Amino acid sequence: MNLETCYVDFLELESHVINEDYLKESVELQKLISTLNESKFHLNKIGIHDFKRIRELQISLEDDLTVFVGDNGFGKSTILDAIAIVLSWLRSNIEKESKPGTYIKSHEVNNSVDVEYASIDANIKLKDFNTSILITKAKEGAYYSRNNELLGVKKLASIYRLVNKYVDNASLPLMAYYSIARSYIGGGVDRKRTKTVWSKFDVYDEIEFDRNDFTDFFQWLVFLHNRASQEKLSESQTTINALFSDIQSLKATLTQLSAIDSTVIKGLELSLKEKLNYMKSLQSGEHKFNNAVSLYDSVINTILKFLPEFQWIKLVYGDDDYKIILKKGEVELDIQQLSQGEKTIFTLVGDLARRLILLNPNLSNPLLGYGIVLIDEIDLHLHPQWQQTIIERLTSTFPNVQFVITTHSPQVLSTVSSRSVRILQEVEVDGVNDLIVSHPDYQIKGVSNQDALLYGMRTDPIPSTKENGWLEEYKKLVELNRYSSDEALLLREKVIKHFGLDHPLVQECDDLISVLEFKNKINQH
Amino acid sequence: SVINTILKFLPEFQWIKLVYGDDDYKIILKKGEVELDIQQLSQGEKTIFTLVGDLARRLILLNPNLSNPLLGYGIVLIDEIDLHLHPQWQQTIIERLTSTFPNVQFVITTHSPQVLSTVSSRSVRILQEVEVDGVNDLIVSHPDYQIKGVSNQDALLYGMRTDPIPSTKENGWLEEYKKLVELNRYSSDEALLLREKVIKHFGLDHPLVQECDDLISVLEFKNKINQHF
Amino acid sequence: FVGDNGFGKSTILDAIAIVLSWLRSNIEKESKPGTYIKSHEVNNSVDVEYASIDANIKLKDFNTSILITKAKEGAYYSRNNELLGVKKLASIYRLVNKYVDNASLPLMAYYSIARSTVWSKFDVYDEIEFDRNDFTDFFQWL
Amino acid sequence: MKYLSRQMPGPSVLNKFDYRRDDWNSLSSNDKKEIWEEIIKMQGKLCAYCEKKIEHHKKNKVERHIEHFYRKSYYKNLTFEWSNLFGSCGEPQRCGFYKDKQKYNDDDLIKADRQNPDVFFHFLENGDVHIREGLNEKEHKMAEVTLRVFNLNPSSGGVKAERRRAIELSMTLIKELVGCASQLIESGCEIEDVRSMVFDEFKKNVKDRCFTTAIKHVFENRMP
DNA sequence: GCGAAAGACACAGATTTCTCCTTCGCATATAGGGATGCGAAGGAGAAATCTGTGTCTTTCGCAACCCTAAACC
Ligand SMILES: Nc1ncnc2c1ncn2[C@@H]1O[C@H](COP(=O)(O)OP(=O)(O)OP(=O)(O)O)[C@@H](O)[C@H]1O
Ligand SMILES: [Zn+2]
Repeated sequence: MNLETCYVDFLELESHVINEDYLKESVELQKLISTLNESKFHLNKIGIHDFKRIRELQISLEDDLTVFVGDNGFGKSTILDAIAIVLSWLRSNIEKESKPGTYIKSHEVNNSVDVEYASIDANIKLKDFNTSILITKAKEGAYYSRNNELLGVKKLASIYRLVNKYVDNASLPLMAYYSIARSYIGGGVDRKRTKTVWSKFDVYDEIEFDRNDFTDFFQWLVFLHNRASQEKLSESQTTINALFSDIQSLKATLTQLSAIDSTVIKGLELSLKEKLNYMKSLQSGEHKFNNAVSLYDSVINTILKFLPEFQWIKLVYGDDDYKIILKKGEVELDIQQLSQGEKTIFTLVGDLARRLILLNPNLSNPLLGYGIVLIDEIDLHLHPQWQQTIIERLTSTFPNVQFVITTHSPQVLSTVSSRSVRILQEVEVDGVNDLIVSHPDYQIKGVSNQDALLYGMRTDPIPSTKENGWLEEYKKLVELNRYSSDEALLLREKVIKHFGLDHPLVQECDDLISVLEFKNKINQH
Repeated sequence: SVINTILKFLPEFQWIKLVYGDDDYKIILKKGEVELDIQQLSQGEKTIFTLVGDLARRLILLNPNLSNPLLGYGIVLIDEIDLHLHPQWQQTIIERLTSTFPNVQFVITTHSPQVLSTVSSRSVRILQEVEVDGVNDLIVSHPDYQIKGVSNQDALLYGMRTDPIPSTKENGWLEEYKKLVELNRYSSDEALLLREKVIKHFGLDHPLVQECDDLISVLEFKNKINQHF
Repeated sequence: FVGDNGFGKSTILDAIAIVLSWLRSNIEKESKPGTYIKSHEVNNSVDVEYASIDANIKLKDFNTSILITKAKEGAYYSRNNELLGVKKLASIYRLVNKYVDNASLPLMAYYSIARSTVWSKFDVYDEIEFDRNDFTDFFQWL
Repeated sequence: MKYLSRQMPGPSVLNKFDYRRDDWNSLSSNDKKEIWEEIIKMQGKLCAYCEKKIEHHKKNKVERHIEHFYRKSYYKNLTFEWSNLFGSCGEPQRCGFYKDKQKYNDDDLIKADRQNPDVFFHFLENGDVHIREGLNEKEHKMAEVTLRVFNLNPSSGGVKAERRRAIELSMTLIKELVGCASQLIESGCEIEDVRSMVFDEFKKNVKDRCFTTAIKHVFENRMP
């Protein structure tokens, strides 16, 4: 069943019937939801023309993982920026119809004298449903003007708005971006300075990760803990009755104040709305609730999965404030006493788990939603032991999200398949720097890091110090049968003096000398 | 003096100058026969640029009397020198640092194994953790070999005592197959299906596969010649 | 220094920074406080009482040593610090620089991690901490 | 490189084109497929110059292209000549893509079809190239200039790293074979009897391998 | 008369920066004591600039046209 045909069928069926409950139980709505649930959102292609330092480029994106490798002056970061622009438009239309997104500023156009405009082309695939978006901007004073094309994006966003309008537990895609400035964000220590209800539209405020989310993460954790305390308290319907009585008293006070203080009235209205939302949450609690204690243990266990050296995490109330307690070995520490690597790996996973939990209130296990995540400099503040295990944990904890990653280390590269590696090189074609993309020749999953450095990055895995020069000259002398020479003895004395006689390297050359000498003896006789 | 110091640190360039154009101004660097802008440099080059610039500025301002101000005395501490550096850059930073300023004392911490291969074994300390008398405390050790001029993985295995080869599931079949080839067993159906999996994941022409197949030919020729006479 | 995460690689550097801070402060002016040890930096074990750092600086054949200490809470630390040696070096440098102009001074620098007068004549500052990835400020200075 | 054994001409569709047409771009896809079929048959699966693998054991395909030994602009009389065709890899720093942007005298180039390259070059264990001694001035000029124009003798990295890795990976077979030969000469046998057999076996085991000439040369020298 | 796609117009509100307000500490010109006056840090609470939302504006190459000459709408 094609998604488009079901969408139009529901659209035409919607106009005739005016009763809402018939639509809410129609077979068309059920088919639309069923076909929308089992579809994987994923970008397909991307192209860039005259954007910043890039002249022309076309890139195809894998549906599971993609790694960009290479060094150059234009910088691999800019490609991620291009994708970030496109996704912003999709988010805006979901919030409200025909809301503007993010434009291309004039100073980002190429400064060459033979350019007039810059453009970005993207395509989004959803099973067999294809959409495309083009974003372009022309230089000042251009004879012809260019405009964006937003038919496909608005059409795709209309389906999400339509489904979310009738069912109150709809799921939405996830988009996020972690730049290299998160180290500063990960350095946040202490408050250095409480929403009653949390909705899925809260996260959609911004795309790029910044400092304020860490503060909000602490608040969310506190709320999650307090709700679980009620479950431990075994609160009965009397708590709901008391809340309803307090809501009625607040409504009576608001009515009295309405007669013979705009801020006070607004605060009273907000409090009444919060009480109504709490009452609706209590009503939803009878419908299997959500097991907030399970959510608390799910987030704690997911964080603990990346830190095997720690025992437990706890929230301790003291001095009229809440503090996080970390137990490592046989010691108790505060989050400000950790190293940089643990802070970064704590914040990244905490933010990802918070976003996924908030975005899918319906799913039994909310860590199986769809989305797209872009990460820059995956190997920040990590020792080689952790570098060889991050990928498996990332692609095993969240198995339905598409990752785009740039890296700089061969240890990370040796744990990914050769079909997900793209190498960027600069070619001075026709007296003009270009950008070409290539693939590794051989499979590099499971090989040593020397081979992954030689093939996946095209670099010599052996330095070129002066001692290596002495080694090469001596090896040439022995390999040329002319090892019996005064100069050879002079070089050999230096070699033994530096490396040492027990070194494994010297043994090989000595063996070569012995076999060659034998051959000479036999040939002479 | 600052410009000449930066030029001495990086000999791949020719000159650096500030140019006031008809409608703008920019800094121009010449390398080979190409003119480049200061803003076309990568993050690593900018980091090296500002590090050397600040070091030279301080050294010049601290020795106003010496004929060559780069011959002062002092101590410099660097933490995680390998931040935002391509592997080809990591293999030459130490020699330039220790050759531009030859009368200064350096204390450096690092994470990458590529940097280690260019450092002599006399000046490397390894921190471990052992428990003595029921109390866990840190200890300091030294490498057992000379790690100047060794390859990447030799330096990783010796200077850091970790595993250069990952523990992926795909490597398990390769290890099992090679072990089976040792105790002559390359006729069982289990070996045949493991060879099928290995040949499917890597390929016929993978160097590892060819090296594995080489042993079979060596044994076969061995018993052939042995039986011939 | 080579090690894994959480193995005290940064602790050594911060220790040397505290050691050099007092020498620099005495160099600038006699009897000036340096930098102290934060309360949270003391060990969290039950039987700990105080923390101390000791150092030795060798100039050809001349030697000097310095020890700094702090107490957890109401305990009995090793009395007070020991700065007698560092004040002799500071006095020597002050005396040499007072009579003869354009003399020389030692250099002490520390390029830390993100975390977070001739110098005054042009633009520069006298601080021991400098941070990388600040290419804009160096560009404007140039 | 090795001595390429050119076979009887099989240009086929190349005969259809003539000088008046010129227009190398006008060649059809079927014509290119037929030419590649012949080139693969004659050349094996290795590059003409650097001997790097150009075709896998058939999604991504290794980049390859057709090269003319003589420049088209100067020697347009040989644009469609069969003897001027060659197959080259797509490496952007050596072989064909590097020959174009260089100034050289064509008359002083080595052609794999005419002369045997083994009389000039001699590879070593670590991957560098050594020019043989005793050659005339003209020969030394050709040997010294062909490496310079082809970028086949860099200071570090490039082709040398791959050649070294291939040799160190194939060193075990050489060590074992030379051990067997040494054992067989320590008991008693005819030198030419054992030598022919070991050479035949080694030659059989090294067919269709990357950089087969470097391992070839590294083999005789160790052999008694 | 007015598709799609970017700006102008009107109305909130939010936030970092700064400028006025304690508080006691000092000081130095008059043989020690006391006093008129100024300097140092917190601690405000004010204000300019920026940002965000909702209603219009504009004017398409806009299924469905005739084929002889000139002028007008
Ligand atoms: N008050 C404390 N008591 C006990 N141990 C502490 C205390 N504060 C910190 N630690 C220990 O310090 C360790 C981290 O030390 P440190 O910052 O030197 O690590 P690092 O990995 O070398 O640092 P970096 O990444 O900054 O180079 C933690 O594992 C923790 O056990
Ligand atoms: Zn080639």
